[PDB]
Amino acid sequence: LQRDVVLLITHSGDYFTIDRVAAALSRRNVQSFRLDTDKFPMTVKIQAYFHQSNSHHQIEYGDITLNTEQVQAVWMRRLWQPHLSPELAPQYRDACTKESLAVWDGFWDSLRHAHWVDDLQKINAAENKLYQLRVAAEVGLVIPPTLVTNNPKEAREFFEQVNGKMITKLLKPLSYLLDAETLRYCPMVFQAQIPKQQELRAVYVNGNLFVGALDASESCTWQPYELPKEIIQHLDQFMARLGLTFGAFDFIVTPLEEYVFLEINPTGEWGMLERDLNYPISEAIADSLIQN
Amino acid sequence: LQRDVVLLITHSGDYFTIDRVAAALSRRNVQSFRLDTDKFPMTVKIQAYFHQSNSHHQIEYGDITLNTEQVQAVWMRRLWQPHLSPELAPQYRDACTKESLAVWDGFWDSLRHAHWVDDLQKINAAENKLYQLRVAAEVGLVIPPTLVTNNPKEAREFFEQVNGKMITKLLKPLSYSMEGSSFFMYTSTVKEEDLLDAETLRYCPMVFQAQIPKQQELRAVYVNGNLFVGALDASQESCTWQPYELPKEIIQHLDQFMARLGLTFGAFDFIVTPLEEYVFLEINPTGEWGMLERDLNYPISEAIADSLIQN
Repeated sequence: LQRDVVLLITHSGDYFTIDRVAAALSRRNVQSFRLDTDKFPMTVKIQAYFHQSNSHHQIEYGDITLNTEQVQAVWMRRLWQPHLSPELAPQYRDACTKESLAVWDGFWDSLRHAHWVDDLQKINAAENKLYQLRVAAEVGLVIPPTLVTNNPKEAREFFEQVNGKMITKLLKPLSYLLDAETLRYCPMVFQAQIPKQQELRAVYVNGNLFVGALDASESCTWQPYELPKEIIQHLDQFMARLGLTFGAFDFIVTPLEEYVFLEINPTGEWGMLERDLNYPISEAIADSLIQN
Repeated sequence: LQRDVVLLITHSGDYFTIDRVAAALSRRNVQSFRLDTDKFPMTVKIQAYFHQSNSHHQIEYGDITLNTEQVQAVWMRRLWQPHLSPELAPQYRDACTKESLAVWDGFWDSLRHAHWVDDLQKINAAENKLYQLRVAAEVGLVIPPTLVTNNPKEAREFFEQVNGKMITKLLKPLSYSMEGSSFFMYTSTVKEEDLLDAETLRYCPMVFQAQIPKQQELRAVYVNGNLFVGALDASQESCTWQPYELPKEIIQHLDQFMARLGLTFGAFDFIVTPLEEYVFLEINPTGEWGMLERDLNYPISEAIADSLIQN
């Protein structure tokens, strides 16, 4: 009962990113507790006690017991779902997956005093890509002209506005140990193709930028880049509006040096950038967790 | 160029409540637009265009075109799964349910200026039953002692704590109905079941509560400060609803609770004890109410119609 623990929320097969951040946290002599969400409900134990004004919540994992009142910060790195056991009666499987997810929901409310990087309700709202396009334009970023629709007849005829210089995109694609399949039966998002000089992955941590250029003119060769201060000002405003300390952006830089917002992934991967270019992303994250 | 339409969000198989609300709205000379969410994407046409700070959104359903700037209020009655599958597909079916839900998600953001009953994010947060118990306890409602756990060792100490008078319930119940009830039946717990190692219980966390002496079980529909309460009566039986009226001090607490949740509408489940204590059990933010309007002649649809046009 006293706030000095940083709760690291990820899954059991998470490596490099979780390790480097954990190591940076300890280098400030701050305690951390690694919680593998996939190890619940079969290994992790939850207790949530409600009695009129008094509450009590604790989690047990790897034989270490953590009371939620010891938590000053949450690093919301990955929320995987519960591994409910091979075999097991299918009639129980979905009732107890859905049941174990509601437990997770109740658990976060007990952690409302910790400083979250990032708030889960904020992450979920920011995953709304049409909302993303609104906020990007509202803070002054260029966005590609985009049409959302089911009627193939407009997209047709939007495609014949953009002069065949059109792309199709999944709203909730395919990232959510490997995936990849194409939906050519439910296209609903169409964007103008934007003249491309470079593709950027810009990792935002609490106002710090770490950008890789994929250069079109884990993914292959990443080239170091700096964003102009004006672009960073736009992301600062953008992130404040989404309520996010951390996020991974996808930008196209045009031949006229315009920076076109494509999307943000609030929980997008960053280890590749720290790995290939030695960006100190793990230290920026660790510093934002104890900065509250 | 006239924001005066009330958008009714439901599905094609909804029937009694949706009609009553529309009729109440039109008797107030207010246009309404009933949007059947399940009829998207195969029948409803959505169009949203985004160009550098300027955006435009429209819906067409049943040969009526709705522009989102004409909507003054949104009634969030039911948000259904998108219906695909005349030509039923496999694993592609769920991917495009996900695609179609994101379109609706983009679409709700365009209606953020309208008066929602209720706001979807507020509904989503209020569906957290553990969150409910804290807020109820903070605004002065009596709540049952509660444990949520997959730890069989703590379920046993809780059972001793409440002196062996304890019930179990699933947090997210498995029933015929979507978002099931709080008492169309639940299980009383004797110590053999706690001992019964844990079964499922360490991979199926449960809710354990102190058993509360019940004189009546109430479903109290809260509409914008107005209460409509029915008491459930047996006589495998034949459940009927009959009327109840809440003390104004509980209604004052119910006002505080709903303000904290940012909700205008909800369906409460209360136990009234033989010593006439009112014990909060849960709220269903999208709970059914048509039963009460029909069986008890509560003018719920009138109260809903009024909260939508009061803005």
